[PDB]
Amino acid sequence: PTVVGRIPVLDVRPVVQRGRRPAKAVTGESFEVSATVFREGHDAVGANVVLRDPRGRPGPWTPMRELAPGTDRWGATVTAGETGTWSYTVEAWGDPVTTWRHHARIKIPAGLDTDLVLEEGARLYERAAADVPGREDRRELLAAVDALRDESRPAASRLAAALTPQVDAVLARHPLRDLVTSSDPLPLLVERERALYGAWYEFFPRSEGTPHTPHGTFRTAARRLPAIAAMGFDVVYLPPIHPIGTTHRKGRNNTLSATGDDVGVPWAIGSPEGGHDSIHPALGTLDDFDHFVTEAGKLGLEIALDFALQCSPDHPWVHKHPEWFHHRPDGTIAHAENPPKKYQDIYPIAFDADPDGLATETVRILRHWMDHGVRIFRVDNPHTKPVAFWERVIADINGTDPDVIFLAAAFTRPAMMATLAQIGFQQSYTYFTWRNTKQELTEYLTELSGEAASYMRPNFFANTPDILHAYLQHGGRPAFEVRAVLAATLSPTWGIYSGYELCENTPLREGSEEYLDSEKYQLKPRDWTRAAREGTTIAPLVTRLNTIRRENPALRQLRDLHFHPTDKEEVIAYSKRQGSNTVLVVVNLDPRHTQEATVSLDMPQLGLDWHESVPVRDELTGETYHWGRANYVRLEPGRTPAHVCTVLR
Amino acid sequence: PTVVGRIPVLDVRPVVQRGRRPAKAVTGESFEVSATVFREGHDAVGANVVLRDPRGRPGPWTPMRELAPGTDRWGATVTAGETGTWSYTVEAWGDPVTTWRHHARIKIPAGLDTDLVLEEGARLYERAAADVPGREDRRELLAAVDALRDESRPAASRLAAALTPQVDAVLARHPLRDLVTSSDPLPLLVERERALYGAWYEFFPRSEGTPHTPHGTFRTAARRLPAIAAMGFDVVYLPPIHPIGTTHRKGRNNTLSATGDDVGVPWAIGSPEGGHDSIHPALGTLDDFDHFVTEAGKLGLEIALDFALQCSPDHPWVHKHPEWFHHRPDGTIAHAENPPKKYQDIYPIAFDADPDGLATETVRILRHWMDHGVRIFRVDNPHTKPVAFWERVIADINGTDPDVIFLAAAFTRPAMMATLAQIGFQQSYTYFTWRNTKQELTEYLTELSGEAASYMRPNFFANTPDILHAYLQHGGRPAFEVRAVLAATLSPTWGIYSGYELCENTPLREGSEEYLDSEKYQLKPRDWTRAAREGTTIAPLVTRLNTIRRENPALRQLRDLHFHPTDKEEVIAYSKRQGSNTVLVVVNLDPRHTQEATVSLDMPQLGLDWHESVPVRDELTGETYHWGRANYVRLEPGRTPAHVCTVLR
Ligand SMILES: OC[C@H]1O[C@H](O[C@H]2[C@H](O)[C@@H](O)[C@@H](O[C@H]3[C@H](O)[C@@H](O)[C@@H](O[C@H]4[C@H](O)[C@@H](O)[C@@H](O[C@H]5[C@H](O)[C@@H](O)[C@@H](O[C@H]6[C@H](O)[C@@H](O)[C@@H](O[C@H]7[C@H](O)[C@@H](O)[C@@H](O[C@H]8[C@H](O)[C@@H](O)[C@@H](O)O[C@@H]8CO)O[C@@H]7CO)O[C@@H]6CO)O[C@@H]5CO)O[C@@H]4CO)O[C@@H]3CO)O[C@@H]2CO)[C@H](O)[C@@H](O)[C@@H]1O
Ligand SMILES: OC[C@H]1O[C@H](O[C@H]2[C@H](O)[C@@H](O)[C@@H](O[C@H]3[C@H](O)[C@@H](O)[C@@H](O[C@H]4[C@H](O)[C@@H](O)[C@@H](O[C@H]5[C@H](O)[C@@H](O)[C@@H](O[C@H]6[C@H](O)[C@@H](O)[C@@H](O[C@H]7[C@H](O)[C@@H](O)[C@@H](O[C@H]8[C@H](O)[C@@H](O)[C@@H](O)O[C@@H]8CO)O[C@@H]7CO)O[C@@H]6CO)O[C@@H]5CO)O[C@@H]4CO)O[C@@H]3CO)O[C@@H]2CO)[C@H](O)[C@@H](O)[C@@H]1O
Ligand SMILES: OC[C@H]1O[C@H](O[C@H]2[C@H](O)[C@@H](O)[C@@H](O[C@H]3[C@H](O)[C@@H](O)[C@@H](O[C@H]4[C@H](O)[C@@H](O)[C@@H](O[C@H]5[C@H](O)[C@@H](O)[C@@H](O)O[C@@H]5CO)O[C@@H]4CO)O[C@@H]3CO)O[C@@H]2CO)[C@H](O)[C@@H](O)[C@@H]1O
Ligand SMILES: OC[C@H]1O[C@H](O[C@H]2[C@H](O)[C@@H](O)[C@@H](O[C@H]3[C@H](O)[C@@H](O)[C@@H](O[C@H]4[C@H](O)[C@@H](O)[C@@H](O[C@H]5[C@H](O)[C@@H](O)[C@@H](O)O[C@@H]5CO)O[C@@H]4CO)O[C@@H]3CO)O[C@@H]2CO)[C@H](O)[C@@H](O)[C@@H]1O
Repeated sequence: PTVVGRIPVLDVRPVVQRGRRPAKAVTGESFEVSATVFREGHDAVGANVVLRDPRGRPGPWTPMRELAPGTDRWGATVTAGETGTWSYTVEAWGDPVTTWRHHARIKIPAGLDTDLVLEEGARLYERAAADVPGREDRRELLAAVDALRDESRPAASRLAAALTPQVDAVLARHPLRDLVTSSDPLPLLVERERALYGAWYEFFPRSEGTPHTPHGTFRTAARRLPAIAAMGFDVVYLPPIHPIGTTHRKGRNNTLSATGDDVGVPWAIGSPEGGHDSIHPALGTLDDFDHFVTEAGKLGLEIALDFALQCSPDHPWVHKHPEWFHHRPDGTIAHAENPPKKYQDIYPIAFDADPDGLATETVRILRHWMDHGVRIFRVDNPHTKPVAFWERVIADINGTDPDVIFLAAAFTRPAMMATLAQIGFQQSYTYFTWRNTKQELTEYLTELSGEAASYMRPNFFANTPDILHAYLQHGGRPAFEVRAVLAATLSPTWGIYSGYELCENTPLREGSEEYLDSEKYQLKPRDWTRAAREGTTIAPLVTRLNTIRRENPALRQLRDLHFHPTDKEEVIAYSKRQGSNTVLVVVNLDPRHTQEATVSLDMPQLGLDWHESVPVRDELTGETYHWGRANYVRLEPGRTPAHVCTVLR
Repeated sequence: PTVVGRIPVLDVRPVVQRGRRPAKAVTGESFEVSATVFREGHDAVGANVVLRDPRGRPGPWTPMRELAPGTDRWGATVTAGETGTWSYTVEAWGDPVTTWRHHARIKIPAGLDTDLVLEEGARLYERAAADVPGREDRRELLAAVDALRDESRPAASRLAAALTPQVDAVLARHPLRDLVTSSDPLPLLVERERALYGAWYEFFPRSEGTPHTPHGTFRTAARRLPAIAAMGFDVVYLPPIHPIGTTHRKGRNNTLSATGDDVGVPWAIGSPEGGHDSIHPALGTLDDFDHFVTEAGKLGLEIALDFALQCSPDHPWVHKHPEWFHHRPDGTIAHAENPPKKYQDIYPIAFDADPDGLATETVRILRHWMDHGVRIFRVDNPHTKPVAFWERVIADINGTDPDVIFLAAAFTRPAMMATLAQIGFQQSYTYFTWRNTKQELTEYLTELSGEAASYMRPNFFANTPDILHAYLQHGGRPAFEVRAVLAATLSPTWGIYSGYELCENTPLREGSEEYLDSEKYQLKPRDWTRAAREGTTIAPLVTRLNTIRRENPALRQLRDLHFHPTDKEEVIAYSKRQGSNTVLVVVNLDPRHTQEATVSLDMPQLGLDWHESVPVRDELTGETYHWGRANYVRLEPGRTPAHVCTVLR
């Protein structure tokens, strides 16, 4: 054998860990398959992509084209259908017909060996007619052959009866392919839509209580579901819903000692009342939780539970499974860390005494919540448990229930982030919150929509309970408006944590990214009705952004994204496309000062002529503009954070 | 079974075609094995490279280090030994001792759990002690244990007894590795020194004739070998030495019809007198060729024959193997093309009718010349024959005779260039002659000495019989000096085509890269004795450059190469190192004007202090300067084309 085939087809992308892990897509998503294709000598090559479904059935005729001249890099867009494990192949081939046309264009006019050239022609077109399975098509070609060999017609007459648009059509569909050479198949995992596209809202059920009973239940917190659905959200992420430990319970504002009333941190999971398969008694029963899930579902909301593989000192596991913890010479267990942060209320799990026991128990727990309608898990600190443990766990869960989605909350270095996504995590948190300037956003979104999109699906939370960026702190409401526009338009999945709507931005101290009086360590009742009444919420903008995403397919995908130059540091501009839907966004990143700029659009990228003018509608205002290659914009913080425009087609 | 191991070790490099083709090296050559290595949580990792020889014998302990902070990318240098197929593997592991130290360096001056910390170290050093081979080493580790355990001593002195330089050495040589995890082995092909390092000289034997017999023989051409070996060359590249066709034979200066005594083009191989297994009858007999080869060897020169797989119309193959050519509808064979260069004197070979017979015959022809001591083949136009043909042919020949070296004369696009080298070509012609400015040289050499060094070895011909670059046309002798120093010092393999010495630079016409009165179409007698008598030759400089190369191991390798800044655009600087040998080179690229500039060196990159001084010797002159951080140079065309300095230590 030989590594290289007759016509070289090499370095097929996408590829993840050299073929050992699947590339990713979701139902309905288009992406580029590419390859290096070329041949010996000067004759033309062609190439096509053969995408195959889980039962092995090939997709449609999908020809490729060289992506830039002289590079020998070929590409074509493919689209994924039903969920499951697909494969894709690039077929490369000599294209004698393009070759002969190239020569027949020059030699026939300038006079050289004409009878010979046309007869070389007729034999190609005759070989073309055999592989063609339709009879009306086949006759269209045998007409060109007889016209090529008809020596009573002059030279340019016999030539041009082979170069009609009528014949182009047949050969564009069934071309003559020499020396078909095939790459080895690469794997593609196609998952459900929600893996890539959705809006997420995080809240603490315990905060939504009553005057007589401050600690909310599932029954009381259900009253927020209608409002969350009215904002356009699809997923509700709940922090841990299990009993909370008492030993070393943290107090308000992350203090070491709890008072009597203090509720502790949901992440300090476990007490005598139960562990990860239990409900905090103050939240209600498993029955109340089913009713919450049922109400959520009737409003089009899925529930995502936090899975945090750690324990308070009171978790049953501490006595039932001591071997799942590292003990020091004196018997004690070191509390968890993530420096310079210390988690004095919890123990980390050790995996090397009993990995099998731990995988078995973990998938048992997940299967429990899956039985009760939870098909999404937000996995806490996955980067502090082994990578292979998650690879096993996710493989096991998806083996039986491929619809389950796991989101890696991996705020960590790039290698681990990438690796977690590559071993099966459906979505990932990202560096979004720490990308605020134009350069930062452009660089990073260029990275996420590029190569990374074959293994990572980003979830852009503009805030979290642990992340209030200095941009939001210093810039106030105009800043919240900017980051929501940015989050919802740059990623097909975005989210907020309750209170973002109210522009809560008081930090614990200057230089921190923690909230003052954080909800992690206390009940936090909010006057939602008063904020609506007095207009001190951005819930309308949030609602509007989700409607725009729901109405424009371009915003429900990731990979088609392009940045257009403006002439101000503070004004950034980008576009996204999907079929006939084009969305064009311009954002002022200055939350204190009005900016005016000229956005110089890159018209070929919008599928347009440079000299063209096209109507757009700002979906944030309903106002219509006429824009082309060079457009004045004026953006005033408070009043207009951005223009979010559809191209009227 | 998980793809990912316990301690992730990922994306091991070098790698060629995803592990389906070997990376390359030569005996004595050092290169970097790298990998992405990290683990879950905050604890430290270590890693090492296990290079295995062709019998499986592992190499020495070879620990890696993180190459830049926060990247998780680790590397170490390895050195290839005897020839054959080797393998390499990266081992990654938990480094508990480093982890304990970082925790203890903090927790002991604090006072936080000191008896408990020091017992944890004692127990680690106990484990470390068990795995050590040496008696003296195990005693040193068990001493540090008792010092850690001695509760009557203060905390800082118990710890200090485990942090000594004496213990550090033991553990760096024999460390305690948790959870050892291995990459899958990658293949390395190790070839003879000559594949990477050597000086090449091309000449046409027929031009070394007599007054009474103008057409040179192998007997007369042997008398040119001593001057070639005195110039310090290692290889003699001869154009095709076979009989030459008469049908469509070309005349002088590439005209279509030859006169009665025109000698034709050597590459138009074949007459009734023989094919690629025969000697041109004007060159002598097979026996004369053996005498020639022997005379070459006696002077330390190896012979490289041109292998051009093509035919004159009079080549026996035309009638014997008709299926080895492409025939038009009238039975005529179209002459070869490489547009706009027409080759009217030859036919190209077609490969898809009888590939087995073509391969069989090609290896037979190659084996014939190998029986007569030809161990190197300069393969003409490899990019016009199928890639898989050369893969097959090279695999065949190297399977019995691994010392045979194939050099790819592929002046073509990047993707084919690279692919040829990756499928087995030991050496590759390059874009060197079209890289004349500082920006061009730096960019290209950065490319050739980085990632492509794992599959391609460059041969820098400053000229060929097809390439007289304008730099040399417009530059005169000073330009010949510049390009010779550049070629000899930037690649461990370089060469020249005869006449380069004499500063032959008249082109066929303005804007061509062909020689006037090109030696391809005529006898080109050269009065070597006269040019030496008169000094109209750079043979002294050539001798000197090769001698410098023979005495500085830095110039006999490719991959260690760094460029240092200068403030003139016309002056380029670079260093190369190998063990304790370091060669600094500064070249004036201006052939017409005298140039002065400040060379600002990158002193860390030479293994030196920023505030350091170092004695250098320009080996071109014998002069000695004292250079440091910033250095004045004055380079005068004619007198001083460059400085080629060594570092005296
Ligand atoms: O009851 C228990 C418990 O409950 C709660 O706690 C829980 C939380 O509620 C829960 O959500 C969860 O949160 C924790 C989370 O899981 C942890 O991972 C942890 O994350 C935080 C980090 O600890 C913290 O440091 C920070 O980190 C982020 C940085 O601040 C950002 O700036 C950002 O940094 C990344 C860069 O953006 C990115 O570019 C890349 O950087 C690389 C560079 O590009 C590259 O050049 C190179 O840099 C070099 C330089 O070039 C060189 O010159 C020189 O300076 O070195 C550098 C590098 O050393 O390399 C760079 C890579 O290193 O990557 C950067 C990533 O490092 O992102 C950082 C990470 O996202 O914020 C994190 C998020 O908050 O802590 C979370 C909070 O606890 O789990 C908790 C436990 O269950 C309560 O809160 C508790 O009180 C309670 O006890
Ligand atoms: O008896 C028979 C016969 O005998 C003799 O002939 C024989 C000879 O004696 C023998 O030695 C042998 O020689 C021939 C050789 O084998 C042939 O291949 C042929 O080679 C010559 C070429 O025909 C000729 O064109 C030329 O080519 C070189 C260029 O001049 C250089 O400029 C250089 O170009 C390369 C670039 O340097 C490099 O960067 C790369 O460029 C790519 C870019 O990097 C990339 O960005 C992209 O560019 C885009 C741009 O982005 C875009 O904006 C826009 O501009 O488009 C471009 C792309 O179009 O892509 C670029 C390309 O992919 O590659 C460039 C080249 O591809 O290098 C060129 C090649 O090295 O010189 C060649 C060397 O001579 O001809 C030789 C001579 O015949 O075999 C002969 C046959 O046996 C006698 O001589 C005969 O008379 C006799 O009949
Ligand atoms: O298209 C979306 C846009 O629609 C509406 O804009 C209209 C404007 O309200 C209206 O005034 C008009 O725009 C005129 C503008 O009135 C006029 O003054 C002139 O603008 C000048 C600035 O006055 C001048 O300071 C300077 O400003 C920038 C410059 O743009 C920038 O390129 C760089 O050089 O810095 C300068 C200083 O910061 O130059 C500009 C012109 O380049 O010309 C404008 C041309 O139209 O008409 C607009 C509709 O066509 C909405 O009001 C607005 O909110 C929406 O964004
Ligand atoms: O190191 C290799 C070098 O060694 C020997 O050079 C020595 C000289 O022979 C010796 O005279 C001395 O050099 C003096 C120089 O004579 C003196 O004129 C001065 O040079 C000035 C220039 O006059 C001035 O035009 C300017 O030149 C450059 C500048 O360097 C550059 O950075 C940029 O700004 O462009 C300018 C315009 O061309 O500045 C320089 C000084 O920076 O000072 C020199 C100080 O050394 O010492 C030399 C070192 O030993 C050999 O003789 C010589 O052949 C070798 O090349």
